[PDB]
Amino acid sequence: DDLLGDLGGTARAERAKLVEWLLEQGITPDEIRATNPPLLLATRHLVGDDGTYVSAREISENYGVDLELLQRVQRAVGLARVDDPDAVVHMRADGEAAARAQRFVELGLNPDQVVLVVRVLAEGLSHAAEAMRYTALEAIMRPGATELDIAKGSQALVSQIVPLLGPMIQDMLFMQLRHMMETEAVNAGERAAGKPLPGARQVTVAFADLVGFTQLGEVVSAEELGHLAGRLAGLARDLTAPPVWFIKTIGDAVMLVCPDPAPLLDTVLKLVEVVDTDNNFPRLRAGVASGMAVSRAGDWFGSPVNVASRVTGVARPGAVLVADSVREALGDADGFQWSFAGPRRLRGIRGDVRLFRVRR
Amino acid sequence: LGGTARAERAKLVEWLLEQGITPDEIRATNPPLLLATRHLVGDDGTYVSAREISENYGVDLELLQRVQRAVGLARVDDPDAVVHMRADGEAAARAQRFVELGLNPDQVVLVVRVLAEGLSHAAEAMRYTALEAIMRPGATELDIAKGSQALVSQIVPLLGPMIQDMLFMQLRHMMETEAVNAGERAAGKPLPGARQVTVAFADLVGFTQLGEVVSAEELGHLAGRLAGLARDLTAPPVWFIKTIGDAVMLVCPDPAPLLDTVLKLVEVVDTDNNFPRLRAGVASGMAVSRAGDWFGSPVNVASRVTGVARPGAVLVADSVREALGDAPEADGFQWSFAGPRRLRGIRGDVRLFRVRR
Ligand SMILES: [Ca+2]
Ligand SMILES: [Ca+2]
Ligand SMILES: [Ca+2]
Ligand SMILES: [Ca+2]
Repeated sequence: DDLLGDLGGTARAERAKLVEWLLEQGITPDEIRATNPPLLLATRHLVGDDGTYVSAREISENYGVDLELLQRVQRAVGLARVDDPDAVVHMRADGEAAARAQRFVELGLNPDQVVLVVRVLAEGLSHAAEAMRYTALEAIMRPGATELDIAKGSQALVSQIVPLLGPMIQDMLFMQLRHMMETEAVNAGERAAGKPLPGARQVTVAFADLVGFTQLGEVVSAEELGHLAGRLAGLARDLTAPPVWFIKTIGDAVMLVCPDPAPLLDTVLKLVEVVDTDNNFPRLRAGVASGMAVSRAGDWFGSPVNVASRVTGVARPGAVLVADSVREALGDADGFQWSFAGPRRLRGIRGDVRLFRVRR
Repeated sequence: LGGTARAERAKLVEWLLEQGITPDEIRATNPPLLLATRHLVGDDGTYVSAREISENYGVDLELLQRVQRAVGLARVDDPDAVVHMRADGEAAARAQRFVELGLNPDQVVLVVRVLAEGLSHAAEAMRYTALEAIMRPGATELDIAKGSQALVSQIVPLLGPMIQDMLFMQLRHMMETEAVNAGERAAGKPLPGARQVTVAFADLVGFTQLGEVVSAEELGHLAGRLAGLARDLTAPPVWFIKTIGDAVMLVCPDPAPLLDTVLKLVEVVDTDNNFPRLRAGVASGMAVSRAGDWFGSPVNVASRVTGVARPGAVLVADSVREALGDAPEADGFQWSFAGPRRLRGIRGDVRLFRVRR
């Protein structure tokens, strides 16, 4: 009764039924009063929120971790900055989970490199968390849903989802670690032989990447790039015909590979053009490179992949830049026109790459 | 191979053999420094088609192929072709469980896409960390192989659990945000203990002034630098609340000093050109504090205002202008109408101004 606040009307009646449901599962009046509103009081347990708080000093003492590094991790993960180590502010679970990060430093990694990776993860996970919010809201916030409908629906859904997230995360991480190490193996294997690898094949490789701003100079947001990536893939798939291979969509970019450069430069140019004419998209840029590369599990690795990716990064919006390797590999009668973009030093590569801007 | 770059190989090959690597493996894949590592990251040399995965796991084939495409795996039109690694096929099969729980497939795919992207940037930053640990002065290939083996054996298993911990922290935050939001709706007004604050977010863009893309390693570094600058510049009564990836959050009882701090922060980032430009969004109103952080309407408005702010710009809600009170002692701010009139997830029309010194 005192657990209904200043509420009246539909809202007050909805709250009373929520409190009843909470009280009868064993949540105490004090807990309900301490949590305004108590809508997710039952649901938040499932993600580790027990309504308890901890000081940085207590975490340091109990878990035997460095206090200064703990605070550096706590802040890098996105927790509130607390300058007083004795102040009981942070949620207990947040403090305990930050403590687990010292292990990476005990096993010999620099505290600075650990912190950097945590920052990157935090950025990425903030985008993933937002998509997860929408997904969950669509399922729970049905029309007319009352506070009790929401409390119960969200509790039921979250209880089933939580056991699935751990395994999913590791699986997606591992997928990326495999790709990253396969890229690395092929790198060193190309540089030891100097020349081709076994299985290798002459390919022309292009990445076509959406730029992160509109023509007016606005920022194309992260959730909008998610939706546009799927639209870029549909489009690349429609314009892509043999002998052009549409390999994969990564981020807001598509990867195309071809034995021969002519039909590919052609497909990339067409692709940049229909994006330019569709006002839903920000502009597209593309980088192209030719050479010897090997394929594992349907993907392509090697120098032309490395070069194409870096050349895509330095291309201006609406522009198709190509390494000299691509124009040399063009043989006969073509109708592209070429401007010399100049020699350019690219980040992961050494031998200054000569670039050409390409147009119909 | 003959001499001193050969006794080098001797060391490696003998070790590789003792790591359970077979003679055939040692050449079916040339210079073999990382063979002993594949099994620890889920690669056992097995490969399965989309259809065989569909019936191994009893899942829908079309949805499976869609999730596989969304995560950034090679596109395979033929469902009977054996192309993907098994582990890659199986990870995609987990997606149907979320759908069977009542989640929209379109949105599951979308979650999967955004998470794959976030984790690819994480892996790139991990590549440099690993290369810094392993590649030490005078490193022979055996050194590099043993180094990789220890790293992947001891460190990699801690990564999944660490990323789940990071995600749960943010899911805890989210649930507080959604509770406070529902609380405001039900009451039709701010909640008990609510305080009058001005909130600002300052966000780095994904590109520098010339349109180039910031790498993942560079992103982590710059985010740390922004955190440092915000720390240097934020003094009482302004509070530096947190850094979430590449954005900082400032909160203050009074709008004038917060606004002065935000402007200064954007200015300074605009003098070093290694930084992408900074942009900021500001709102004023009532908010509740939990765990050092702030929750409520002005936090949600300022966040969405930052999202529509242009590079180099501080965009403020009308709420801030009213909070300054058209009798402000401290007001050497220039005001121009700007920005959109609508914001995603925020009820009515909204009035925005660009502020400069
Ligand atoms: Ca309890
Ligand atoms: Ca982009
Ligand atoms: Ca940003
Ligand atoms: Ca951000």
